[PDB]
This record gives sequence, C-alpha cells and structure tokens, in this order.
Amino acid sequence: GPHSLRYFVTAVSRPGLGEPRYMEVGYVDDTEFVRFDSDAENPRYEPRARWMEQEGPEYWERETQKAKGNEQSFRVDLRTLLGYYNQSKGGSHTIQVISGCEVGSDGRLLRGYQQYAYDGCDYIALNEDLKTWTAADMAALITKHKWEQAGEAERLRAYLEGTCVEWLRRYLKNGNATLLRTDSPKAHVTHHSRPEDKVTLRCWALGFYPADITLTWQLNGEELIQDMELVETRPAGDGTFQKWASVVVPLGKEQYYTCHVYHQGLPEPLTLRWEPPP
Amino acid sequence: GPHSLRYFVTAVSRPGLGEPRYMEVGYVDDTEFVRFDSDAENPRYEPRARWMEQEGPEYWERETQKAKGNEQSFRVDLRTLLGYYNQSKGGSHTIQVISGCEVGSDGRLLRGYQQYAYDGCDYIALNEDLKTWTAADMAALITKHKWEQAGEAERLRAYLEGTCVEWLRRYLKNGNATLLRTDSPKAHVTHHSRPEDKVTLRCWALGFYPADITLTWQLNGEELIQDMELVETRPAGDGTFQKWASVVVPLGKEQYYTCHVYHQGLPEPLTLRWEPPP
Amino acid sequence: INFDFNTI
Amino acid sequence: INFDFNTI
Amino acid sequence: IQKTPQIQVYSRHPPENGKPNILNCYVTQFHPPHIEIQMLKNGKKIPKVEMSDMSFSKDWSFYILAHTEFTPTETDTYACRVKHDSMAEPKTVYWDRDM
Amino acid sequence: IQKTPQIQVYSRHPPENGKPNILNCYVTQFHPPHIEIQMLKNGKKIPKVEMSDMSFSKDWSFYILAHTEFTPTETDTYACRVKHDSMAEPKTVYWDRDM
Repeated sequence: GPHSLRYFVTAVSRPGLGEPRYMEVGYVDDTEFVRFDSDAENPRYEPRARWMEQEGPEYWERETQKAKGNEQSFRVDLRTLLGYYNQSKGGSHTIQVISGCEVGSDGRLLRGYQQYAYDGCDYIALNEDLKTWTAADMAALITKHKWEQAGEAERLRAYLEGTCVEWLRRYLKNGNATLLRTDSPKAHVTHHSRPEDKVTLRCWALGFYPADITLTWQLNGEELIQDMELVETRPAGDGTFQKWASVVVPLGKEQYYTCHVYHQGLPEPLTLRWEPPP
Repeated sequence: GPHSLRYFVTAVSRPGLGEPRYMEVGYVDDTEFVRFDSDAENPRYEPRARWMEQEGPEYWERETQKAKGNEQSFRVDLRTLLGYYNQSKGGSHTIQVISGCEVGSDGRLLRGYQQYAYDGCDYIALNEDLKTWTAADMAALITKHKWEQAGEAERLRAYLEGTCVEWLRRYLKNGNATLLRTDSPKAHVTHHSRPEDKVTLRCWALGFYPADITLTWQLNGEELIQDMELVETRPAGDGTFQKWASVVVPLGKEQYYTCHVYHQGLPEPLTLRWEPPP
Repeated sequence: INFDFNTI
Repeated sequence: INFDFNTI
Repeated sequence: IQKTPQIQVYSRHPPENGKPNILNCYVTQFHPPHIEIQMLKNGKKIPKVEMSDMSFSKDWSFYILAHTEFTPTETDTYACRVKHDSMAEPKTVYWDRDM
Repeated sequence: IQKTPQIQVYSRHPPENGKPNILNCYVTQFHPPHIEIQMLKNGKKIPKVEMSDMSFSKDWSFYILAHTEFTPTETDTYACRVKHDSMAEPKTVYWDRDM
C-alpha cells in the first residue's frame, strides 16, 4: 500500500522553569523510529526502531546537530509569537509541527505537507500544491508573507519532493518495504449484570497490532451502533492494543446477539457469541 | 430557487451610557452567517455558521475594517438626524438599515434594495430600479438630494448588481450543504377541558426547520381559519421551531375535527386527529 | 460582504 | 531525516 | 413611534415533571431596542438567565430570546417579566404548560 | 484553547486475583502538554509509576501512558488521578476490571 515519513515537532516554553522543552519524533507509517528530547541527560538523536541501528555514527551526529539547530529556530519562534499575539513573557506556550510526505506503492510522492500549531490551534500550513501557504489568523498572515518573500515554500518543496522521499524509501528498505508486522486479535465475550432484567455483553479484542480494528454487535444481521458502548483503542503497554464494545440486552436473549471483529491480521473476520461455560 | 444576501445594520445612541451601540448582521436566505457587535470584548466580524470558517484571515480583517468605518458613518448619521428633526442631545435614538440583493435561480438580480429607518420609522429606501430614492418624510428629501446629485446611486448599484451578487454565489457554494437542510415537523394533538360543555383541541408542530409552516383545523372538509387561536412561530432555542393552532369544539365531537400541517419538509401534508391516550 | 456606507 | 527549519 | 413587546413563555421540550428542561421567553415586536427581561420562579428572580443576541425584522421591530435551565414540577410557577418604554408598567407573562 | 484529558484505567493482562499484572492509565485528548498523573491504591499514592514518552496526534492533542506493577485482589480499589489546567479540579477514574 501507501507509505509515510512524518516528523512531529514540539517546543514548549516554561517561564521560570528553564529553557524551552524541544522534541522531534520521526514516524515511518505510524511507527516511531527516531526521537530527540532536549530534556535528556545527553541530548542526541536516538534510534527508536531497532532497525535504525543500521545507520552509521555520522547519521546520528548530523541529525543531532540538525535537531539542535531546529531547537534554536523554535525557541526564537516562541519569542516571536509572544510579539505577534501580544502575550506575556511569563506564560507557557506550545508550538507543534507535523511535517512529512506520503509516497505511493510505486515510490512516487502522493502528498507533501507541513502544518504548524500554536497553543493547540492551527497556525499556518503548506497547501497541496507545495507552493502556497494557508494562514489561520492575522499573526500567521505575517508568517505567510515573510515566507512568500523568502521563497521558503520552494525550499520546503525540494525537501518534500526529494530528501523526504529518498529517505522514506531508504528507511522502508531497512525496516522492510511495508513492514506489516501483524498480531491478529484474540477475541471473547464476557457477561455482566444490569438493572436486573438486563445484561451487558462485552466483546473483547486483545493483543492486536496494529491499532486499526473494528468491533460491532449485530442483532439478526443488523449492526447496533445506537446503544453500543465503545472504548477508544488503547495500548497494553507491550506493543499491542486492546478494544471492547458492549451491548445491553434482555436477560435470556444473549444468544440472539453476535459480535464481529475486523482486522487486517484476520484471514476472515471473527464471529462470536456469549458462551455459558460448558 | 431564488436566493438572498442582506445586511441588517443597527446603531443606537445612549447619552449617559457611552458611545453608540453598533451592530451588523448578515443573512444568506434568512440564515444569519456573520455578525459584528461594537459592544463585545474585542469587536470584529465573526462567523455565525460553521461553513464560514472557510474564509481566511484576510476576509475577517477586511470586513472588520469596513464595519468600523460603517460605525463612524452611522455615528455621524445619528448626530445629523438629531438636528434634521431638531431633537435634544440627551435622548436615545435608533438608525436601522436593511441592505442587499435577491437573486433568481439563473444568478440574475431579481431586485436590489436598501432601506433606512429612524426611531423605527421609514426614512428613505432605494427604488426597484437602483436609480432613485423614495424619501418618506421631511429631511429625507435632503438626503435624497445628496445621494442623487452627489452620485451615490452608482456606487450602490454596482455593489448591488456586482459585488453583492458575486459574494452571494460564493456563500451558497460554501453554504449549500447546511443551508438546504430541512427538518420536518413532528406533530400531535392535545386535549384541554374548557368552560363546561366545551373542549380545546391544540395541534402542535415541533422540531421543524425552517420556520415556514402552516397549520389549519378542518371540520369535515371546511377550514376554520376564521376561528382558530394560533401563536406566532417561535424558536425552540436549539435551532428548530414550534407552533400550535387550537380550536374550541363540543365535548364528545373531538373526532369530527382534523388538523393539517403544511411544511416544505413534508413528503405530503400531515393530517391528524385527537387520540384518547393509551 | 456588506456595503461601505457614507453618511446622510 | 528532518527538514532544516527556519523561523516564523 | 414606539412598539409594544409581545411575549411567549414556553419550554424547549415537552414538559415532564422532574425532568431537566429549558424555559424560553421570546420577546418580539418591540421598538426602541432597549428592554429589560427577567425570568421569575415563584415570584422570585432567577439569576442564571441567558440572552440570545438581538435581531430586528422586516418591519424594523426587534426580537430576542431569553432562556434558563429548569426542572418543572407540579406546583412551581414560572413567568417572564418585561420592562419597556412602550408601557407604563412591567408586564409579567406566566408559563402555561399547555401553551 | 485547553483540551480536557480523557482517561482509561485497565490492566495489560486479564486480571486474576493474586497474579502479578500491570495496571495502566492512558491519558489522551489533552492540551497543553503539562500534566500530572498519579496512581492510587485505596486512596493512597503509589510511589513507582512509569510514564511513557509523550506523543501527540494529528489533532494536536497529547497522549501518554502511565503504568505500575500490581497484584489485583478481591477488594483493593485502584484509581488514576490527573491534574490538568483544562479542569477546575483533579479528576479521578477508578479501575473497573470488567472494563
């Protein structure tokens, strides 16, 4: 399928408490592979996917120094935005960036992007065309004209169309062209009391990777989305994820309901019912 | 169908309470989409429908600037009208304008208009020929002179035929999806026991949108219109509307009357009868 | 967008 | 690898 | 020329005793725009009352909506009171469950 | 423009009384990123709680997983308490082993 190289940047000021916190995290298809954190004892670019241990000490030395230079830019950004938004030097503020490219199965670019946020709100973004910016408020307007003047979009474009793409392919190499590691869900149903002529059937999907999954409850072929309770998918802490969906049903009609689990690791979706222990 | 863009402008003096209160409200087909209020914290143009968030900071800036200019024009207007009618300096007074364009399904102007009022009474209006002014009273003739000769007929005609029509098309584009929404009324009849011998039947229509609706009671084929009580259509506060229509009928004859509910959201008009509750 | 008003 | 960022 | 306020007081949803609801006070047909609106519970002023923004319609008259959170019971009395230049006295309008 | 954290507390493995397990507190949908998370056994703070690295999602909001080693029993109550500026008060979410 498609593939992605994304970098997620965070700089957060903390007046009084010391210099801005600065973080760079890299992702190949949602999988974190490098990370920098300026609050570490020794601030360097560190491998986070063991397949990254393939790169030579130069790589790390040179991306570390890149992080340090980025930290300076964002630290100055923080100061600049206090001017733009007339904000106090004593408050805590956050800058975020998501930057990256998606290339196709053929290895061609399908989309370059770079998005900025300030205190959690969109600030400015590069358009589909890789040529123009979309500002979200008056302050971002000032940024947009400066960058248009400097032609920054042409320079970003070159990164996205080239550098980004080539390393994406390169990282895909090392981490295997389309690393679909896969643990299919182990599913089961539990049974729980309700205001007592009612019962709760809870369908569990456990130990699965990756996070994408779908559980449904069916009554005579129909999907009960109204009345289903769902939790957000969550990490077990060991690399896999968990989810459940529950349904409140009349006492004694448990066998009228079926749970369905859909996941790229499943040859065929799972079908299951409440089983009274034989 | 036809479509409209109108601006409703309010300026209210309040000597003893500070500066004139100034408001602009824009409507696309009777739906509020933007507003400026000079009394808010940090007054500027604001989106009033989610589909306006599409317009970027350039739009918000330019319309805010023009609101602030309009406000001065209207402040001066209040003073001028104080003298035109030789009134006291300490009285509160209101100017209102209704301004905009209605356009046919072909995109052609079906009629442009701009109406002013002072203290709730017509002051001047522009003619269905965008060329002349119908003045309503004394000092409105002066105004009409100034806008005639001094040439404001041309600047306003081009706004109305050009600028106004052009932006109306754009707002529909972004709007459309939401603008065309339609909630059909849910209806039912209640029963209320009256000055002994009689009963009131009340036909309710709830949860409908837009406000356009018609309710009638029928006694065997004939409509009672000249005999119902009916309330003005009213907002539910959640974006939908309510109305009821009621009739007094003899006890034991409730089943001879039918209530009819006409609304563009209806496949067919609803027809209903009082029901003895379960 | 609204009209730019001059005065009375 | 990441982009070399300039200032806003 | 001044115009007298019209008022309706009604709930957002079908009234159910003991069930949280919204009480509305819809005031229309008034000019000039200055107007004071209070909502009352058993003759006493309710402090938490929200006001929509003011609009005016094709005939120049103003309208606004006031509303408050409330939970009807069989015996609580509700009303909306409006003060306005067009009238000598403040006008109180009582909530009717069937209107 | 603060965002209120959402919280789940749940174990890594199916809980069985007397069998060592991991208890999780997964906090999401929050901004700014400053946050304090405590875990509690019977209202008392647990001393050694690990924090994952903080990450953020496409909507900009942050997430983090806190966890600690525990041996569930019949009656011990476990909870996660989160202090964040979006919220008037610290929020406490209790472990339910069926959830």
